[PDB]
Amino acid sequence: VPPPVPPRRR
Amino acid sequence: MEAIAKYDFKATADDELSFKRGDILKVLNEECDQNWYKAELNGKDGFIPKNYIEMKP
Repeated sequence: VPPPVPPRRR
Repeated sequence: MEAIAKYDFKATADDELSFKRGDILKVLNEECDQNWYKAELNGKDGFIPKNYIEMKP
């Protein structure tokens, strides 16, 4: 169960 | 900077790219994004989460 991806703002 | 995908990931964004658990990327810089790298794969550069890879600089 891979990690929760970060909330980006690129 | 030797990059190594720890997990299976697929792009969400258009500036982001996919990698399967085990791809060796090429980390071609990082700037401001302290959660995302700008690495390379499959002739395409894109954003990848730092939490989905194990780095080795």
